[PDB]
Order: sequence, then structure tokens, then C-alpha cells
Amino acid sequence: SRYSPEFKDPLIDKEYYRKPVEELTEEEKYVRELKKTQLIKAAPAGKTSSVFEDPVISKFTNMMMIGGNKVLARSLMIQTLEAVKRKQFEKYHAASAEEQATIERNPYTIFHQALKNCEPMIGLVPILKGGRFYQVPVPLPDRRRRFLAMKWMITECRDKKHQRTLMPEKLSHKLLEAFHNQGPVIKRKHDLHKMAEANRALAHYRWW
Amino acid sequence: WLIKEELEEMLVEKLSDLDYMQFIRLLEKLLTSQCGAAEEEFVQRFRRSVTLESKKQLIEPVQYDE
Amino acid sequence: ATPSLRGRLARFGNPRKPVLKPNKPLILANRVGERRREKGEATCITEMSVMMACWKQNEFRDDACRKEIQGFLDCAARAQEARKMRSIQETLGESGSLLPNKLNKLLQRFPNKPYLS
Amino acid sequence: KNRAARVRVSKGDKPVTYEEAHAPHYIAHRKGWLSLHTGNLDGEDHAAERTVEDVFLRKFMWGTFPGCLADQLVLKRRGNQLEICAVVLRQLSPHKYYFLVGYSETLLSYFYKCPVRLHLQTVPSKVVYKYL
RNA sequence: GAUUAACCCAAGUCAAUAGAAGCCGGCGUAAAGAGUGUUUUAGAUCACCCCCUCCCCAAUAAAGCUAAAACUCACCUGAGUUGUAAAAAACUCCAGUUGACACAAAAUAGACUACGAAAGUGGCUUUAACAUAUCUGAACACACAAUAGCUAAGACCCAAACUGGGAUUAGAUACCCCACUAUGCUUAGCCCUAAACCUCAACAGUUAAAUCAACAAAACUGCUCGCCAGAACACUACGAGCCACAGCUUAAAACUCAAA
RNA sequence: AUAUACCGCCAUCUUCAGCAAACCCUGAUGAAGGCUACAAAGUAAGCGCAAGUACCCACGUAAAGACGUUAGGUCAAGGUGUAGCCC
Ligand SMILES: [K+]
Ligand SMILES: [K+]
Ligand SMILES: [K+]
Ligand SMILES: [K+]
Ligand SMILES: [K+]
Ligand SMILES: [K+]
Ligand SMILES: [K+]
Ligand SMILES: [Mg+2]
Ligand SMILES: [Mg+2]
Ligand SMILES: [Mg+2]
Ligand SMILES: [Mg+2]
Ligand SMILES: [Mg+2]
Ligand SMILES: [Mg+2]
Ligand SMILES: [Mg+2]
Ligand SMILES: [Mg+2]
Ligand SMILES: [Mg+2]
Ligand SMILES: [Mg+2]
Ligand SMILES: [Mg+2]
Ligand SMILES: [Mg+2]
Ligand SMILES: [Mg+2]
Ligand SMILES: [Mg+2]
Ligand SMILES: [Mg+2]
Ligand SMILES: [Mg+2]
Ligand SMILES: [Mg+2]
Ligand SMILES: [Mg+2]
Ligand SMILES: [Mg+2]
Ligand SMILES: [Mg+2]
Ligand SMILES: [Mg+2]
Ligand SMILES: [Mg+2]
Ligand SMILES: [Mg+2]
Repeated sequence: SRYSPEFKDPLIDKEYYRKPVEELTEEEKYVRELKKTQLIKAAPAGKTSSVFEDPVISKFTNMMMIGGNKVLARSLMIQTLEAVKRKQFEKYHAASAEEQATIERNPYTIFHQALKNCEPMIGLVPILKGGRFYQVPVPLPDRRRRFLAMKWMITECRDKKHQRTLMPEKLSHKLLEAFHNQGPVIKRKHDLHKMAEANRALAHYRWW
Repeated sequence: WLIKEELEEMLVEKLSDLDYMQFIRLLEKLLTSQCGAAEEEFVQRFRRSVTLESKKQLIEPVQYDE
Repeated sequence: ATPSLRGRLARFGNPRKPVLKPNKPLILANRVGERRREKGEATCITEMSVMMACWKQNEFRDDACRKEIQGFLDCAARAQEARKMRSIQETLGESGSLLPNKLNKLLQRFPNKPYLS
Repeated sequence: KNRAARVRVSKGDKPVTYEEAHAPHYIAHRKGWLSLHTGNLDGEDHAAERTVEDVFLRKFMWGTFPGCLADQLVLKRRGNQLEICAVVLRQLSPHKYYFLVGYSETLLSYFYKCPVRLHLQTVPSKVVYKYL
């Protein structure tokens, strides 16, 4: 890194700075007076202080980027969000007054919930015991759970099973399926739970 | 506190790393005590100024056009 | 009380057959052994089996196992923070008996003297 | 391990001069060049010809003042002048130095068709920078 | 090898052979304290003086006894039990609970350190019983001597050479799993071996001097018996003795090497 | 011909931190060994690391990287010992 260890990461949050002084504790007062003497890295060109910023969608976009082509990756993302919203507006106008109350039309709410429905609770990690590796079911950290949900969704959309279907139409279709606890990405989560439940006998190999 | 290489110049002798720690541990023990003026000029002989450059941003002048 | 060593070893003047055959001289070393790294017990394994039990009866549908999944999640987080604190307290504080490194420094100052000076 | 122009450590009895004591990566950092001309500047010509001349002058002087040179030559070019600065010892009689100066300057002037001058600085012994 | 020069001896030179030249040193690990004790003919001065560990604890022989755990049988119950890094084979009159029930073996005590000549001896009781008022004293005399083994007659839970089956492996005459026999036990006779080593002989004495190659379990003195003298051949051959007949004890040489 | 005679220039450990003259001490003055900071026999020039320097910083990247290891590579860069060829 071209930053020395003395550089601290920037905090990009308008609310954090407009907070009155009276509400601050003696510990939060120390951190604010400390940062006035520290070196701060330049804010990356990715995140800003915008009110439409979504760190989860930004991360999903980078995981779709091929060869640093962010423009194309970002283009596929907004086309998916538009495709999801148009499908929900079409399902909304074609529904009855009672069914309309249960139809979600916010693509950001659908995207977050669809990924949350695909996150696995437990995984298989190799543990060495007696000179052999055993696939031991273990709890996954929050980072790993969220990462696996995104990776499974992107991998499913790149599968060759889809013939000539463009990414925004494929992804929008998979998100709405996962949003309703259906589709192949939900099935992949169930398989990891079934394969972790089969190795239930090896769970005691864990030591944390 | 002055570094070992600076102490090796005030003394004009070669010091070990552990020799330097022992001397610093003994000066710190002298500050915690109720040291007087005579005991304060002595400790300052071994304190070097660690000037901290201000991180305050420099403001550009406000100009006026035609 | 330490067991006796009188007449236990094969020596001149000791008529009886030896009681002990130490493969190392019975002389205190100037150091103690290093504490072995221990393997802890798995945490939340009880909540893990309760969660995987509802899955078997509900066709692995998370919607029906929310309370069991949540319990297994909360336990994992609590077991994570406790694991994070066990290091700061037990490894650094040296609670109870001293650590081998500190205890060996104390033996350095009072070495066993099996010879004359 | 790198070898180029490195006097390797010994038992502490090998005297080395300042130039011999610095490896190639110190050129332009702690030691200068032994020849100065414009041939290697951007947009300049005849670098190949200046190089051959330098190599010859160093061999010529080495064999013309045998056992006298106490250091490498410094070759300087200004216009069409050629200045040769050499550090020599004080073993040969002055008469022989004056003969060799008059002889070498004249011979080199006719060989390379330019006014050549030789500047001699005498030392009682080889200047030692360190003992490797 | 020739040649040049030099060195030694010299009317000799020196190749082969032979002879001269050798026990007061050792024995924990280099060769050597030979499994144990006793005595003889003798030897020693450690025997009179002059003295402090008798009895008891897991010596030995005989007779009797049995707490835990097995085996077997019976009732009830189950449909499997065994095997493990993992399998197969094996059993399925099998397994679990309960009760009855040894010619086998002796948790804890024992962190004790005792007994016996050594080998050995650690469940309980009883009987008999553990030589010598100087010391040393044997491959062979005299009497003993773990385990394995032999002969004969019994017992048999468990273990188990061999053998059979299963598995592994390039092969597996093994290591792993199962089964079962000789054998381990008793009785009566043999056999006489061990890293029978605490590799340190018995008795008497010392802790000062030079403390002492190394390591091991500090270094020595007196006295006696036993034993040793390069390696290998060789726990062998031959002879002799022996209840031993593919055995044990005693035990060489030739050829070979310049080391071990 | 010989890289197994070599100079020259390098690979490699090295994405290392060690190398070492001259001394001193310990082991009965043997081959050998030499530290404990509430310190117990080590002192050490020099070399390397480090520091400095280049590039856009004090960061990073370059460069640097000893003694030795593989008789490592190159007699076909050039030079060269030894041996060989000279219608
Ligand atoms: K003759
Ligand atoms: K018992
Ligand atoms: K024997
Ligand atoms: K033994
Ligand atoms: K070379
Ligand atoms: K060459
Ligand atoms: K050559
Ligand atoms: Mg031993
Ligand atoms: Mg390199
Ligand atoms: Mg021997
Ligand atoms: Mg016991
Ligand atoms: Mg006797
Ligand atoms: Mg005899
Ligand atoms: Mg015998
Ligand atoms: Mg017997
Ligand atoms: Mg028998
Ligand atoms: Mg059996
Ligand atoms: Mg039988
Ligand atoms: Mg019996
Ligand atoms: Mg024995
Ligand atoms: Mg005797
Ligand atoms: Mg012999
Ligand atoms: Mg034998
Ligand atoms: Mg025989
Ligand atoms: Mg015979
Ligand atoms: Mg080479
Ligand atoms: Mg830098
Ligand atoms: Mg580099
Ligand atoms: Mg550097
Ligand atoms: Mg080679």
C-alpha cells in the first residue's frame, strides 16, 4: 500500500458529523478530538455521501464486474432494478385491491430480502483430526453468509443453462424467485443444509 | 524520550538495547514521584521535542473578478 | 511429603536390589515444561442439533424453524465474543499460576546447584 | 551473487581506493564518471567513436607510464580539446615524467588530430580509502 | 622404470628365515566377577580385646479357605452379538437384566521397600520354619536354580506358539481381526538355560592425600578366591561327562585381516 | 579437449541475518564450548543487514543483499593454465 500505517480510513456519514456535542459521551468526545491529529485516506471513487447509496448493491455490482469494466457491471445492475420494478408494477395493476396490499414494488426491498433468503446458516469446514480432514458442520460468520448468498446468485445467472437470455432479465427473474423462497439459489442453500445435517456426527470436532 | 542513538551521543559511549530500557524505566519512575524543579530540569535533558504538524487544512484566499 | 529416595537406587553401599531405575538423573532442572496447547469443547452444539432437528421435520424450510435458527445464531455470536475475550484475559493476565516463561525467569535466579563451588 | 566491479571482503589487509571501493550501483550516487563528453546526451552523436578513443587512451597511458599510475584516468573533452588528468607516484625521476609528457601529448595529438594535454598530480603513495 | 644427483654402510651390502628382547597389569561399558549357597585341603589377620538394628512386614513347605471378575445353566425380555483407523470373516441354543455357580488368577493397600542364598516372594487362616560367636574357600563335589521344554496322569475360566479363516500388500509364510491346539495350572519325575545384569566378587576399612582418561552409580586401601591377555573363526569342531539324543557343560585349531 | 585448472559475468538458498580477523575465558590446557538484564565470560575492527540514495513522500517499488552451499552455469562474449592440431 502507498498509504503508511498512520493513515486512517475516512468516515463518510453526514449524520455522524452534525450530531450535537451534548449528546456525545466522554469516549466519543475523545475519538473526535483524536481524529483531528490523524492522517485520513482519500475517499475512494466508489462510495459517496449520497442518500441513494446502498453498500450491498455496490458490493454485488463489484462481484459481477469482469476485467474492471465497472460501467458495464453498473449498467447491468440498474437494468435489473428497473426490470424487477416493472415486473412488480405489472403484477400490481393486474391484481385485486386485496392482493395489491401484499405486492412489493420497491426493488431495493426485494433485492435485500432475496439475498437474505439465500444466506446459509451453517457450512462445512475441513478440520484435521488424527491426520485426516473431515467436513465438520460449523457456524458461518456474517461476512461469509452474505458473501455466499451473492456468489451463488451470480454463479446461477452465468450458468450456460440460460440460452441467449440477457443478464438483466435472468437476474431479475432469479431475485423474484428467491424473494418468494423458490428457485435454484434457494435449492443450493438447502443442499448445504442437508449436507451439513448428514455430517452431524462430526460436529464435535470443532473446538470454538 | 531521546532514542538510544541520541543517548549514545550525550554519553559518548556504546550502549546495549537493554541498557537503554533500564535508563528509561528509571526516568519514568522519577516523573511519577513528586519531582521538584531541580529534578525537572534533569529529566528534560533527555526529552526531545516531538513536534506534531497540524493537520488543519490550509484555506485558499478569496479573490474577486472584474 | 515427597516419597523417600533412601536406598531406592542401585549404588555402592546399598545392599538391596534397586527400587527405581530412572532413565534420567533425579536432579531438578532449571526450567519447567511448556504448557501444552489444549483443545476446547464445541459451543452451541446443543442448539445446532435442535436447529437441524426442525429442518428434518419441516423439509428444511427456514420459515418454520425461525426460533431454533435464531437461538443457534445468538449462541454462535455470544460464543464468538467470549472466544474474543478469553484471549485478552487468560493469555495476557496469567490468572492463577504463572506461565512457564515467567516461572522460568524465577528459576534462573535460583538455579539448582548439583556441583560444588 | 553479483560480481561486477566489486572488490570482495578479505582479511582486512587489502587497501582499496575510493573508486575501487564502490560498486556499480553507486555511480552517480557516491562516485562520478571517469570520462565526461557530450556523446551520451539525448540527441548527440558519435558516442561510439568517443568510447573507442577512451578505451585506447586508458591502455596507452597504462603502458606508457608503467607502474606509475596510482588511480584511474580522468578524461575530459571540451570543444576539440582533450584533457587527461592522471594521479601518478613519486618514484620516477622528474626528467622521465617530462619526457613522457612531451612524448605522449605529441603522439596523441597526431593520432586523434586534436590538441591533447596531460595534467599530472603526484602522490607519495596510493591513497587508501579503506582496508577490505 | 630409466636417468641425474644425493644418503647410509663398506670388502662388503642386506633380501628371506630364525633368535635375542614379555606375568607385581587388569575384570560397570574395551578381553575378564564365570546364576546361587555350603564345605574340604588350605589360606588370610578382617578372630581375644572392642561396642549400637534381636522380634514384625511380600522367604519356604503343607493343609484348608474365597471377595471381585469369568464360564455354564435357568427364567423373562430383545432380534441381533462380535470386530475398528475402517472392513470382512465369525456367532446367531445370540445378547441384556436377575439368580445359582472354579484343580483359573490374586484391584486398592504399595507415595511402603520388606523377606529369601539366588532364582524368586505382595488374597485369607493355621502348623512347621528362615545355617554358622573369625573371614575367604569349587563350571565338575553337595544342594538349588525364572521362562520355555520333555515323560505320565488329571483339571480347563481365560490367555495362547502352531494351524485354519478374514483383511492388507507388488508379495505378506508378518504387523491388524476371528477361531482353536500344544502350553500356562495340579500331581510325579526330568531338563539345568537367561540381558540368571543392580553387566559392579566375598570380607574388613577410609573420605585425606594426586579427587578423577570418557561415560556410568565419587575416589581409594588391606586380604582372598574366580576370571582375562588383538579381531574373527567360535554359545563352533573334536574329546569327555550328563535321565539330557535337533540337548547342556567344558572348549580348540587351520585358513583370514591390520584392525576390531 | 578440459567450466573437474581458471579470470570475467551470474543462478541458488536470499520472500535469509549472519560472516569474522585479533584476543580473553571454560573443559585437569581433548575433539570442542562461551548465554540468563533483579544478568552467571565474553570483548570484538571489518563485511552484510540496517541507515542513506533512485522513482511520486517518511509509504511502496526498485536497487542492495556478506561469508558459504550445489567441483551449479558459461573454454562458443572475450581472455587464459594444461594438453593437442600445423599440406
Ligand atoms: K652375502
Ligand atoms: K488380591
Ligand atoms: K549365564
Ligand atoms: K540388567
Ligand atoms: K566460474
Ligand atoms: K571462454
Ligand atoms: K582453453
Ligand atoms: Mg538409560
Ligand atoms: Mg540477482
Ligand atoms: Mg566386556
Ligand atoms: Mg499397585
Ligand atoms: Mg564360606
Ligand atoms: Mg576351578
Ligand atoms: Mg554353569
Ligand atoms: Mg528350572
Ligand atoms: Mg511345565
Ligand atoms: Mg479363548
Ligand atoms: Mg488347552
Ligand atoms: Mg492356582
Ligand atoms: Mg532377574
Ligand atoms: Mg566368592
Ligand atoms: Mg581373541
Ligand atoms: Mg546358549
Ligand atoms: Mg555345543
Ligand atoms: Mg560332541
Ligand atoms: Mg563450476
Ligand atoms: Mg524506503
Ligand atoms: Mg531485486
Ligand atoms: Mg539496504
Ligand atoms: Mg560441473
